[PDB]
Amino acid sequence: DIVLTQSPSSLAVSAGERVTMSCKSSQSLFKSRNQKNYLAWYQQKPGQSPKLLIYWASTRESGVPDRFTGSGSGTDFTLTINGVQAEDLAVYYCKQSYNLRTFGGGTKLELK
Amino acid sequence: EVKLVESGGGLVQPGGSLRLSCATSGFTFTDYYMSWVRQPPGKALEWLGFIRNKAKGYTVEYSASVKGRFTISRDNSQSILYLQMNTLRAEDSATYYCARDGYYVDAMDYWGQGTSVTVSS
Ligand SMILES: O=C(O)[C@@]1(O)C[C@@H](O)[C@@H](O)[C@@H]([C@H](O)CO)O1
Ligand SMILES: [Mg+2]
Ligand SMILES: [Mg+2]
Repeated sequence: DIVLTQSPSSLAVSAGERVTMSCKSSQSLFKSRNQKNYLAWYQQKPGQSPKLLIYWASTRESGVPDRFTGSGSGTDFTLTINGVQAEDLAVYYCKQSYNLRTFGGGTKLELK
Repeated sequence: EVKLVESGGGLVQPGGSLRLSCATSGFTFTDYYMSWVRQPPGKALEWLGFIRNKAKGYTVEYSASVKGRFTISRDNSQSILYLQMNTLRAEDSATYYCARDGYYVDAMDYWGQGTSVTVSS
């Protein structure tokens, strides 16, 4: 039962501010073979379908803005939004794909 | 253009069953896995399972919370995906998303807009 714990539950910044959010895992999503971490971040605007943001912990999914930085390895990961855009209002899910798939609880981003 | 299209969802009586459709286009269906992700109103996303690609022989996996209840299979001739829900509870009342998946990125790269399933008498 690999469990990812996201903090905060939510947070409210202004447009342009600097936001970071954390993801603690039950188990090291570090695969030794390929030497990658099996974590991914998704974006879900309110009332919309999710949308891949970052995979293997740090790789930005094509089309994704420089703003979004994935970081970490093993059982500790984060997501930074350098200079938030209004576009960014959503819930952010981390999801382990080390063994099957397991969604985190999500961080709800507010914009002032 | 990649397209995923969920359908078949409505209102279901408790204890019952409904079948979901996932129709796709804009990529070579059989090379990828396909997952089913759901979301109850105001709650988090929960992965339900996936069906592997050709390479893997299109085998099946599920999460522990629906194993034995739910059933994943694929129409490779039509590039269509399916989910069989059974013994339904209100805890299955949700929006159901099909998502492109696999070991290339080990993440779900393309999603549909979803389908709502509401369990109630
Ligand atoms: O179950 C799979 O076929 C799969 O390859 C999916 C990958 O994303 C990853 O979960 C992998 C596991 O890491 C096992 O190696 O399993
Ligand atoms: Mg790609
Ligand atoms: Mg702008």
